[PDB]
Amino acid sequence: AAAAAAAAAAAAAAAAAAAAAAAAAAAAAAAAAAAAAAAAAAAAAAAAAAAAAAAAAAAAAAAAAAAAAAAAAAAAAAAAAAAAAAAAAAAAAAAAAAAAAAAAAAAAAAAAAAAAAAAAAAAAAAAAAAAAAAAAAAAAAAAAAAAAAAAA
Repeated sequence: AAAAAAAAAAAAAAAAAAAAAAAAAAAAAAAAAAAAAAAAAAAAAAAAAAAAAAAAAAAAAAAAAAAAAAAAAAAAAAAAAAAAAAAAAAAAAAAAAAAAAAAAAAAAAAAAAAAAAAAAAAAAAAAAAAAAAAAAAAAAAAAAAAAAAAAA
């Protein structure tokens, strides 16, 4: 077994009607790739930042990273410059109510925040294709990146 997953004390909901989600892997290519030995740890977390890093139109852009330590592959969310941009790591993991549904939170400007959840599931020595998604309470930056991550 490898490392962390859904964690601790938060706030919840159970429903369908919601915002959309700007979504990363649109059609039939999802990221487990096993040769470089990282699947939903590194790039998934990483590139997700970019969306936020795009989210606020770049002003304070200095990128801090944070969090892993080198024994296998992981990295972390650390904020943009001088924003509230502190991004993925959160205590609150606002979790959809009925049980197995838990979506962690990529936080936002000095504000409320968005959330990013695995669409299928798989874990450590792991199985499914994962394709990732980020729930949508946020805005868009300048249409370009909105068109690389695919909306929905």
